[PDB]
Amino acid sequence: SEYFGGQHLYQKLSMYSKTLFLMHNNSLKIYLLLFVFWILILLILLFL
Amino acid sequence: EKSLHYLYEENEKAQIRLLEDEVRRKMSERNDYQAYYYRPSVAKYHRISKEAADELEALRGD
Amino acid sequence: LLRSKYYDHPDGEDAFGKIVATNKYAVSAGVAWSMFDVLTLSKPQGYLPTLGRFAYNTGPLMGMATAFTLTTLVATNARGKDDKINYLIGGFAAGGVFGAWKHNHVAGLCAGLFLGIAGVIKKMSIEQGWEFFPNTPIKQYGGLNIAGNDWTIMADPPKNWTTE
Amino acid sequence: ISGKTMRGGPRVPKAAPYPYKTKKYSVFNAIFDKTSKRFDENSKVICVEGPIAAGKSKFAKELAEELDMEYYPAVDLDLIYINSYGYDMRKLDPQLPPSCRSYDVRNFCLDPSHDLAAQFQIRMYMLRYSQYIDALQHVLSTGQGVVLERSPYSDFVFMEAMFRQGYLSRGARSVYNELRQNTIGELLKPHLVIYLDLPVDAVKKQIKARNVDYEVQSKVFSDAYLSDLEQLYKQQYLKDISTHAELLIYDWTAGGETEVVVEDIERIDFNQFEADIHNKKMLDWRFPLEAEWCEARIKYCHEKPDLMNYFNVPRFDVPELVRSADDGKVWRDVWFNAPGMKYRPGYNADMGDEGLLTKTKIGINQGI
Amino acid sequence: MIQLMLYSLIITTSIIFLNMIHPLALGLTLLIQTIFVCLLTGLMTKSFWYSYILFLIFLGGMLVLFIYVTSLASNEMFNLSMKLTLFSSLILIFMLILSFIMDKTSSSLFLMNNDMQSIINMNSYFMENSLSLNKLYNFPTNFITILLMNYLLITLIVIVKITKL
Amino acid sequence: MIMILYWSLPMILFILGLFCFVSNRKHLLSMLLSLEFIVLMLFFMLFIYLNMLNYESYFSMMFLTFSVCEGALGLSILVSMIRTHGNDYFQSFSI
Amino acid sequence: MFNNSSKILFITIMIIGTLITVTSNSWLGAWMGLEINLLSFIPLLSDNNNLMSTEASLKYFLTQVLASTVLLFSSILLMLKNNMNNEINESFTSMIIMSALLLKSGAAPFHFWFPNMMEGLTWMNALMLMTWQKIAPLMLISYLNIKYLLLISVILSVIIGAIGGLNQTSLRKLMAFSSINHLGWMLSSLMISESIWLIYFFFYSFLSFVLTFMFNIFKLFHLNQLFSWFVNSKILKFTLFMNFLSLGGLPPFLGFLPKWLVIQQLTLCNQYFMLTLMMMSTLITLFFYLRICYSAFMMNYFENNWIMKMNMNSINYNMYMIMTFFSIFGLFLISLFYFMF
Amino acid sequence: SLTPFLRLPLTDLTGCLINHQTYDKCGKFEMKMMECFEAYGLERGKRECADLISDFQECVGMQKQLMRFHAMRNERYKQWLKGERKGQEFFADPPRVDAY
Amino acid sequence: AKWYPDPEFMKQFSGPVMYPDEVTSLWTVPPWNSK
Ligand SMILES: Nc1nc2c(ncn2[C@H]2C[C@H](O)[C@@H](COP(=O)(O)OP(=O)(O)OP(=O)(O)O)O2)c(=O)[nH]1
Repeated sequence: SEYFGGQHLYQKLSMYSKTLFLMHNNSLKIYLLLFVFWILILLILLFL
Repeated sequence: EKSLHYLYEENEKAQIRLLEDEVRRKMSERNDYQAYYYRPSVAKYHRISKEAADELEALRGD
Repeated sequence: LLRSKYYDHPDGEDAFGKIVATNKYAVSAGVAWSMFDVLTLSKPQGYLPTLGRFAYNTGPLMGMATAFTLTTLVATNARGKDDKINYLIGGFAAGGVFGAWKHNHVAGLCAGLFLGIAGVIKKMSIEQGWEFFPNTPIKQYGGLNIAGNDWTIMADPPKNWTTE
Repeated sequence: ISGKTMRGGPRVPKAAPYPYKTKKYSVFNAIFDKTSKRFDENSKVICVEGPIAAGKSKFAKELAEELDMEYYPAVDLDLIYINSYGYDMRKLDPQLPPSCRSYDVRNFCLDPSHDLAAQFQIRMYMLRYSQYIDALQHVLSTGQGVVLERSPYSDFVFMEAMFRQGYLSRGARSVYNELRQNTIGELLKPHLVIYLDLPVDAVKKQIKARNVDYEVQSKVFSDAYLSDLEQLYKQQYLKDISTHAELLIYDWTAGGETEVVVEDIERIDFNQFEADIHNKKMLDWRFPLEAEWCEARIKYCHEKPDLMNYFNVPRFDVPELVRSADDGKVWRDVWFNAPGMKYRPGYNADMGDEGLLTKTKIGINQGI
Repeated sequence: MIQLMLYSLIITTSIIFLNMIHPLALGLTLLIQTIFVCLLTGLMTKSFWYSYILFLIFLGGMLVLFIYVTSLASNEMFNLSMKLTLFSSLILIFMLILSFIMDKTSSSLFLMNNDMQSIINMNSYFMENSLSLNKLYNFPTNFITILLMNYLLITLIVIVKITKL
Repeated sequence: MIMILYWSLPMILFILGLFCFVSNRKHLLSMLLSLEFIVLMLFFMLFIYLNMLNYESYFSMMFLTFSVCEGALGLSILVSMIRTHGNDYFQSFSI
Repeated sequence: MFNNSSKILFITIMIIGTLITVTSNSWLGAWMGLEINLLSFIPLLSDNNNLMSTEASLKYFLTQVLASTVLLFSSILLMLKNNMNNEINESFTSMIIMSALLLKSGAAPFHFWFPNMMEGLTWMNALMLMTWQKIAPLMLISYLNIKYLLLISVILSVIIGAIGGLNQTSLRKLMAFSSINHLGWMLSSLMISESIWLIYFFFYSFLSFVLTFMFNIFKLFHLNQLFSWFVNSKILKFTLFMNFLSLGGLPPFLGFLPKWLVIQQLTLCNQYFMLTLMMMSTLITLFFYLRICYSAFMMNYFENNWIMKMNMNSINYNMYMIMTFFSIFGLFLISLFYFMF
Repeated sequence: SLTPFLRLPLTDLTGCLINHQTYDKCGKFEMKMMECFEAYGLERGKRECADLISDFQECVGMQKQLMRFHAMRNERYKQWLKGERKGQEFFADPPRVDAY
Repeated sequence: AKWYPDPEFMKQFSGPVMYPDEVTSLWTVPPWNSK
């Protein structure tokens, strides 16, 4: 029950929160680069 | 009779709620009426700029 | 061919359009997750392990997609019934394939239960006729007194249009 | 700084004294009332430091009455244990649990090895830090300089002095160092520091000459504790404060003369440190604009609750500074049901207050 | 033709701007890009007022801050490479001969000059740089340039506060 | 088409300046200089737009004022770290 | 944040620039107001006592000018394609406009600057950042009619903003992650109404003022710092911490009302799956709200005993206790309200 | 043109900044669109007023005229490359220098 | 009323993050005055 329940839900949410803190430990240039790619696919499709 | 009156009031409120939901759906489908679901686009600034450009034709001179 | 949808034809009618549609959704999801993957967590260096991480994060999703579609077509064409438990079998198969990439047996079934639930809910949406993300029939652009809210100092010149 | 003898009379203020204990000083008060218009040569902060038996209250009193400044006395723990209504909270000691009872410097003099002593020194810092800002509010708002018997810059000397004798653990040193690193960077360093030098034996001689009943028959003031503090002054605190404040060593082994040190203060030129902008001496008082002066006055006359809320460090790893929850509950039920502190000060009707039905005046920088 | 020459020069200066890393060298690439941008915006317009305005504001007015900061940032000199100069010259001669073998009528811009307009156009004969600049100093668009001068004073007030002087 | 032959080059050089703005192989001064490169390309594209209309080219010194105030703001942000982060913060490859 | 009158000047000019942004009838005057708002929000978010505030202002400058130039480039591209400000059939240039607005607002594909900047600020510039600086981009998002970008942003905001706040024990980053989740409820309300968004934004703003005033007066920046916070009566600390349960969306307090109006309007607009995706991903927000509420819901704690007086501001805490009353007893005013209809 | 959310005094200056109303080849077309946006509003004006929208965009955007010009120039070059048109008759009789 | 939060309970809130990993265990807490 706690597996497929509250304890394993808390463990999976703690693991998902721990693995998302590694996304936020990077420099600003990586996230701005991700925005620049999202502009880049949005302009490639404007050609097509 | 108190329950009969309260049921009549709640039933009439249900019909008016259904009817205003239908009226609001038909208003948002067409954007016809000027109360809800209407974006007021005004050309007041365009008419002001056209009146100013017509006024500066008289000012052109020496 | 590449613009084919999943539901332009009934279940069991064509295989290739369903494979292309579900696989292109898997490729889009894998590319969208892999672009946020290799720049943020476990960042690789060089051209080869970056493409290796892209394949490792995209191709298993393609395998889940084509396995779900193939066992859905097998369960549909094995009998005459077209019902939600074929989507349940397909979700169980996709969860079992995902498990193999995980290498955990528990992960594969645990995934198959949720994917079968998603499959029977989507088949309920197909049967009943509603949409997950419909267009809004009501969109309040503003509240009441929307014409009397013009607090502007500039005087309005007379308009060039009438209602007569 | 000019004394009263050479000036021939009392000093004159350059502006009206602001009622800083009654009226607040926000930015809307800082628009009209400027603060650099009332500053002169007698607007310095002087700290008279020394050993524990040197005469510093009498010397600071005659320096305040000679240089026309205000004497701020040394802090003692009667300021907490006696409220605004005059009731003593040392009479609540049988009602309080023994881990949360009163601990004044008298209890330190007989029992220095108690667990409350590591709290006690921190409490002393919370009375020096609360006094210096109350000194700074007298400097920035009225223009009159202040003189202090004790300063919060010199309170760490007593902390390591109780550490070296063994009265503090390593965790007490860690939490006091964390509190000091959290708080000491928010208050301006003094202009001038006087160290009344005494040898270790003359301190003991003045201690037995004073004949205070807890200084005598106490094992705290041994030949190691006094030597540790007089060494620790001259090689940590004086060396730290000499980068900013002027440092005056006076041989106070005799009775000490007052006119010679006023003469020594008066020959110090205070304008030569303002020539260099990046000079280390008097850096904290170098405000080039009136807006920075008003910001500095706002920081201590209006943001004193911020600097008092900077003491909110959590450190639960020490067992002798954590008040247990049942003891904290009965401490609240005893302390806050006292006649003095049932309500906020000025609003307690049990101890003779009237007109509470139409009274909505809270007060400025009042402890709740 | 000369519009295509400015296209080629802007492409070459942009790819060498992408290639180089020394900060004063990027500042020099910006100051030599601003001249070509000024001329190329002068090719579409009726008269060269806004190219002059962009010149005084951007190059002679603003980029001198960038040149000063990048000059005091870097102690070292430029490491000139003949490979990058040869590659820039090769792509420049390739793009000029590509403009030679291309029809310039289809590649010309559709924006009208002062002489590309009609002869019967009354407004073009009046005064050079008159009707375009008119809306700066007329009702009701004068509030924007009053707000711009106020914005520049407020910008100076911001800059004095953030540098801490 | 019209986009391929006209105003295609400011888009390409704008994306090149955007990629120079966000690349991890550059530094903060290179970010600011590439930022003013995309300011120049924005002026180019805005002037191509504003010259389809005849007498609305006066907006070109409004965007110029705002972007030049942006550039001076960025320089004054960047050199305000001289007294705090030292003179070696200009070579920082990451933020 | 009122140490100088120049900061009051910057506050009124950032108010003026935001009002220029949200009232512009063209896509370029909105950019003009965005630059005015940026110029007046650079000196706030910068101070001499805090070292991290200068590099946080550098992060804010690079994030906003990256977003503003893409917003300008795509608006000029829209004007080059069709010369009116509106668009008949929606295309990719509106997608670039909306993505440049989402970098300004802080939606979850582009939100990674937001808590990383929030890790080094004060509690008043944070109050300006999550409340007033969300006015200028979100009011321009309502002019576009693409659905899937808003769908992806709402879904990613409510999962990423709720999960990512669990690991954070700093109060500023936790409030930034909670504001990212409350951002997604505002964009989900923007697809169905332009008035229910104002309802949710005004009361979310109200909850932001009353909750960030608790951490600004008493100078709280940590979860462990809440346990050492000394309140003279523990009933008052228990009562003051009900704003977390209020903002989490619990029925007796206020803060259930705007979320409930969003639920009422979304179900009437036949959008059920996205509502379920948000409300299964708002329980985590109440979980890290209740992790704050560990420090007040129990009635006795192992307090540090050196501090025995509660020090506080007078005017700010006088303004605080009015808004704390309406944060938990404000559902009695639903009979007086008429702005839902 | 965009409908602003709020109608404050601060839209009075921004609104007149860009507009074809100042003398232009076809601002009289734009006025015929703009008053139409006063009649049906912004959202019904996208559907009920689509004929007047395309004329203004055709005039100032210059889309189909430039596309027709590029169709007439690429077909001439295709006829040159395919051998149908060659020599001194590749280009026609040029216009006079003051014709346009 | 018999169990109250011990310092063992507030030990888990004293880290730089709520759930430490091998990367964030070597981190330090920010200063308590946030400057
Ligand atoms: N533990 C501890 N004891 C302190 C501290 N400050 C002062 N004391 C104690 C040590 C001595 O018993 C006594 C110090 O005496 P004072 O410095 O008040 O000087 P005293 O009043 O003797 O002479 P004076 O007023 O200067 O003429 O108080 C402190 O921070 N911690």
